Formats: sequence, structure tokens, C-alpha cells
Amino acid sequence: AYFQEDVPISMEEHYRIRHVNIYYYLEDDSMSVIEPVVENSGIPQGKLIK
Amino acid sequence: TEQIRLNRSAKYNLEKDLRDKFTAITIDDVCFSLNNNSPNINFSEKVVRIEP
Amino acid sequence: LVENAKNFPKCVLEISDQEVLEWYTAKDFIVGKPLTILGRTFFIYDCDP
Amino acid sequence: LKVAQTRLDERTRRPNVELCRDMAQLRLVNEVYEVDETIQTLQQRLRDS
Amino acid sequence: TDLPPLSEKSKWNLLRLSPDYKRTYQTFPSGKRVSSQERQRRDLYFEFR
Amino acid sequence: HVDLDIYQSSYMVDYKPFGVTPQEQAKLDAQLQSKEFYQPKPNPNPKLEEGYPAFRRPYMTALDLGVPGFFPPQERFTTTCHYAYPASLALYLAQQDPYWLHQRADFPCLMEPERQPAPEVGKGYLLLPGCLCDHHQRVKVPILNRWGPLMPFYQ
Amino acid sequence: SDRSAQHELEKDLSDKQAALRIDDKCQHLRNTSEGVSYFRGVERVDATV
Amino acid sequence: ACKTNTLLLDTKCMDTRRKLTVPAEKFVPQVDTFTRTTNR
Amino acid sequence: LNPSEKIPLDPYTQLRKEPVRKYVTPSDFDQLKQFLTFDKQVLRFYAIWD
Repeated sequence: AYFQEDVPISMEEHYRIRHVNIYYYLEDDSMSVIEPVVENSGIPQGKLIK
Repeated sequence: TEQIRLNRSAKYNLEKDLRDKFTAITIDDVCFSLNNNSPNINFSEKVVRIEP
Repeated sequence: LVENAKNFPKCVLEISDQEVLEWYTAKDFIVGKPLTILGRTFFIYDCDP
Repeated sequence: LKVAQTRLDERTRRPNVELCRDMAQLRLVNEVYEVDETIQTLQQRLRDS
Repeated sequence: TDLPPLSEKSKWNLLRLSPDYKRTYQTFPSGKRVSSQERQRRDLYFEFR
Repeated sequence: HVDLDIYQSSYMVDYKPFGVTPQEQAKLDAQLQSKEFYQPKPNPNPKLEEGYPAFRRPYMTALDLGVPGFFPPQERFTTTCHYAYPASLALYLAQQDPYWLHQRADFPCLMEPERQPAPEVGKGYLLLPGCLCDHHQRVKVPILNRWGPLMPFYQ
Repeated sequence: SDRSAQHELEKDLSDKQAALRIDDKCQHLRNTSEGVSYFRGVERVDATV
Repeated sequence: ACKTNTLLLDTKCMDTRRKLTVPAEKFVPQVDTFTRTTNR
Repeated sequence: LNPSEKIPLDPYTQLRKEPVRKYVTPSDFDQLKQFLTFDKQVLRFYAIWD
């Protein structure tokens, strides 16, 4: 899935589209959300939600 | 909505079983149709596996 | 020629490949139909074996 | 419509000498045509409603 | 689901930066290979090394 | 035991009447038509040299990015039409399919079969039921429901 | 010669066997049977012999 | 009814054609249908 | 399962992509080949001017 963030105070863009993966663990009915690292994006990426 | 979901699951299992039944019937028809004077009649093959 | 022939100084520069769009060519010379060269309609009689 | 198209696809698989244009084949093609016309008529009446 | 469209700046830059976009031997408008000495002359056509 | 090219002077061996590869010949020739009959085409897509204002015709969002050759890809009897009693879909099919009845537009309920039982003798027709006649239309024409004797045993 | 005739008959029997199996499966299909889907185009595809 | 009449008549003619092949009228010898024929 | 959809791409990353440093070779129907293989061949067409 992808979610869109408005970005202010930037030269170029006024929106983002960050790519993220949602895992659903059947064993206990849990969920996790992880953002795979993009090469030169200045966002600190990784695991969005535990 | 939940009852509909349950019906979908039962239908899915039924279709799966129907597919295996059709394949088995086809194989049995081919086996029954064989005869001594038939093409593709061939000897055995040697392989030992023990697989349940 | 190119549509940009409007700003081409014909009074100085000769017509060249940088200004022509198409060339007269054997697709146009085919027997039985006329073809205009320099305002001469030049109907094609016939041709060689 | 689904079942008619499935029958036609399956009968396309017949072997070389058996790949025959039979009256059932003609009838199935016509049936697919008619089902499409029926769907179009129903959609027309829906828009009118 | 609501996304804003791209500007002309962005569209031109994406076309220039596309993985598939390619250039050629800098032909004439008519469609002829441009001479290497012509390209050597630093004028309307340049060199691409 | 003797050789015959001896009796050939240098004049002929020099002077005789005038008498690549075929694939090269076939390839080279298709490359001449590829020039001789070549015609340019508009190539309807904004290119880099035209500039920014040309890049406004195709509308795209960030959804469309990534497609190869980056641009958005470009662009019999019907039952909707009113029909009377003898005109229907089956009447449209009444000739192409293995039945070969063709309407006679003068007398709408008189169809003609292509496969007639005896073309040497005069033609025969089939009659559609119902229908309607005006001004008595005096044509006495063959109609045939089956082929056989005039007085059958099994009727 | 007898071998040649029998070979021809054997090919004919095998082909009719496969064709009969396909035709049986087509005849016994039903409206909500397993493995029924859309096959748009088969009403126009015609590669008979 | 007329189509049935032929099929009833024709079955008679097929049936009467079994007056041949009687074991005393002909001598069919034994036949080896169950075989693996060797002309391959 | 619902029908799938295509995921939008990040315009910033597309802008930050590096270009195609390559080139495409031309045809070889040069004037040399045309001269060497089509010498001594001319076409004569009779015509009238009214």
C-alpha cells in the first residue's frame, strides 16, 4: 500500500507518495507496517509501526 | 455478510473436490480403454521411493 | 520544404537539405498520372521495358 | 453467457480431423450473439427507467 | 486516491529522464545521415561523445 | 593426349563478349524501397525540442508514471431498432445458418429456400404464418411443407 | 499392407476417443459448474478443418 | 410413424441375415483376437 | 478478492533518476553504397507538356 503526505516548505513538490508494506500475522491476529528503504529519500525509514 | 462468507468457503472446498474427481475419472477412463494391441503400450520403469 | 521556410533568406542562402522536407522521387514518377515540375504539368506518356 | 463461451472454448480443443464445423458449433456462436443482444436490450430499458 | 497532476516542468523532465527514451545519429530533417565533418564544425549540429 | 586451349590467342582471352550474394541483393533491395518509397509521418507525440507549452495535451498524474514509452496510450441486426412481426433476429439468421430462407420484399411473408428440390422445374417457396394481404396480390406460387408424393399413405 | 491399414485405424480410434471425451464434458456442463469463466473472442475464432 | 416403419422393417432384414453364420452352414475357424500382433 | 490496481510512482524519485547515457546506430545506405550498387541504372519516362 501507499499513503500520501503533504509536504510544505519545499522547492519542488507539494506531496509525497511513500511505499509501505503491511504484514498480517495469523498466529495472534497482529499487524505490522514496514517501509522499505528508498535510496536517496531524506526520510528516516524502516518500521513505521511495531 | 458473514453468512455469505461461510457459503463462499464451503463452495470453494466443493469445487476443489470436484476437480480432483474429474481428473481421477479421466485417468480411469484412459486406463480402462487400454488393450494389448494398442499404441503407447510400454513396459515399466524402475524407481523406488517409499512415499506416503 | 520545412514549414520554417518562412524565415529562410532565399535572397541570400540557397535551398539545402537543412530546409527541404521532401525530395522528388520515383514514387511520384509513375505511369498514367501527371506530375507538376516548376509549373509544367508533364503528363507521363509511357516508359521503357 | 459464461457457460456458452466455456463450451465454445472447450470445443476448440478437438483434434485435427475432428476439428469440424458442426451445427452445434453454429448454434453456440448464434447463442452467444443472442445473449449479447439480450443484455443490450436490458441495459437500454434500465436507462429509460 | 486524490492525486494532483504533474506540471509541464515535471512532464518534460520525466520524458528526458525516462529509461526508454533514446537519441540517434542526428539526422537531417529530410532523413539523411549528417556528415561527420559537418558535426565537427561547431555549428547547428554538435558532437556527442 | 593433346590439349585444346593451345589454340586460343591472347586477343580473345583478353577480349570477349560481355555476358555480392543473392541475400545481399535481396537485403540491399528492400533498403532501396525503404528509401525510395519512404514517406514521413507526423509522429503525434510532443518531443523534447518543442518545449514546455507543447507538454500540456496528454493529461497525466503520478499514477501513470512508469509505463514504457512514457505517454498515456491513445484511443448485424440489432434489437434496439424497432422491428415488426416478420423481422427478428432469427430472420437475420434465417439465411447464413444451415437454413437458407431469404425474404421476398414484395410479399414479406414469402421466403425462398436456396436448396430447392428441383431447380430444373420452376421454383418453390415457403409461407410464413399470420401476415396480411392487400389488394388481393394475385400470384399463385408454390408453397411446400415437405417433399414426397401428393397423396401419402402415412398422413 | 495389413500393418499399414491397422495403423490408420488406430490413429482414427485415438482421435475419436479424445474428441468424444471433450464432447461429453461439454454436453454435461451446467450453469454453475466448476471452472466456468469468460472466454471473449471464441465466438469469432474459427480454425476448423 | 413412417420413419418407425422402416426401422422395424430394416431390423427384420438385419435379423434374417443371421440365417447365415449358423455353425452348420459355415465353418468359421478359431480366431486369435487376443494377441500382440508381430507385424509391428 | 477485489480487482487489483496499479501503484503510483514517486515523482521526486523519478526526477532524481539518472539518464540513459547511450545512443542508437544509423542505417548504412550511404551515398557510397547507392553509387556502388546502382550505377549505370537510369529510368526513362516519355512525357508530353501541353
